[PDB]
Amino acid sequence: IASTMAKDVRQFWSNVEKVVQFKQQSRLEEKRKKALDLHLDFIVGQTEKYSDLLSQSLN
Amino acid sequence: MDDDIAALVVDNGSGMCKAGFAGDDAPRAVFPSIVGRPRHQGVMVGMGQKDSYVGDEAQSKRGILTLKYPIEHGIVTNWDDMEKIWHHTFYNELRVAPEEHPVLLTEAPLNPKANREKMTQIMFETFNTPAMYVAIQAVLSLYASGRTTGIVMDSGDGVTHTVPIYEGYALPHAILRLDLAGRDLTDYLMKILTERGYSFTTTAEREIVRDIKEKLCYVALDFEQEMATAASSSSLEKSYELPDGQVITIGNERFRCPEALFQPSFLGMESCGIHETTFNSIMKCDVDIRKDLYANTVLSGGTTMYPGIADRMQKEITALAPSTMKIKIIAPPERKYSVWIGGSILASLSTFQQMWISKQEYDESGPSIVHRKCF
Repeated sequence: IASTMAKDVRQFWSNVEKVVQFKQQSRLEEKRKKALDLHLDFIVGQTEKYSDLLSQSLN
Repeated sequence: MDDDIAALVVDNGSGMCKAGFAGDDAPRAVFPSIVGRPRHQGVMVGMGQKDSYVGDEAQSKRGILTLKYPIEHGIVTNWDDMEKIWHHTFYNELRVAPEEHPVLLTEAPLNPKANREKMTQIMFETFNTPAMYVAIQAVLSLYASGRTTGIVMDSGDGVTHTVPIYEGYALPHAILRLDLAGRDLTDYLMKILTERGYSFTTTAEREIVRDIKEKLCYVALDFEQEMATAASSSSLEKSYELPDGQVITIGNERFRCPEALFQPSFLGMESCGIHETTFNSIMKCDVDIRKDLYANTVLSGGTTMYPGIADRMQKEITALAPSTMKIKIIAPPERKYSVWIGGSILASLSTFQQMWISKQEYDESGPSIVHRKCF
């Protein structure tokens, strides 16, 4: 009896931990989004800054 | 049973009864665990005379009603008045028919079998519930704190228990009981405030002192240092406005009152403090699970809502227990309702629906069915 009452409450809190895992996943995806945008903007600006200089070399 | 029927959950506290439906995050109703009867006849002509009154309705009429508790020290003592508390729960507070909803009940640990049988009989013969169940208040507190292993210090109004639990198994060989909680603390506060010159003796004054206890008292981390500070500085004193407009200043009594939990000698009781009660309860368990109990020591019930009590308990159990044990108190903000919230969680689980006593099983077996279902 106590084991059933333990396993169903454990299933309940496992669902709770799954929800907390989803919240943490949401924050980690936000982190991924901002990090990706930052260094994508950086490398595009860098390779496009390296191409304008190369164009400066081309006469 | 239709899967859309939400079960009723009722917490049988000695001070306050609590009630709601399975799946709610908190009880929908809370009311004093009292039934009242007129002090004299002929007082209430024109106000709807009754043979008895319950809950807030009786509480406000304390001046004309003799008030009695059917729940005392965690144990039921009057079954007609218990039926009236349950009547008030179903029809007046929750406003639903109990024969249409399963009912889950809470109880003190080590509750005598006769009481369980009487609860079962009342539920299935008086209120004709389709199903019902009973569970230990401390165990439901552990469930509400998200745990299956740990020791719960469950302190309501008239009693305290320390209940060690291993993977949902409550452990009677290690449970300990302490007949001391907010009721006794309120009496002690009346005593020390009367010694302070604010004499409080009447049944109404006792509730004013309970309000002082709820608002201004706290558990100090160091009793001696706190006493020294109070005696050397008045920064610990607080003003309280009595219902008549008189303002009274409450001093060291703020923490001398709850200190009786840790040092029952102030009450004349030759008993363990709550810290010792928990520590000795853990030390009556098997050595292998003591570490988990130390790491999951939970405080629950209305008497545990003080400031600082968690820190004091942590300090005491760190000083008492071996240095190897990773001690940790857990004291949730809603811990006054965790007793009931555990029942909500328990009764709303789909796999729990096999655990009920059914009306059929009661008819087949009689009240003793409770010894085969409810723990």
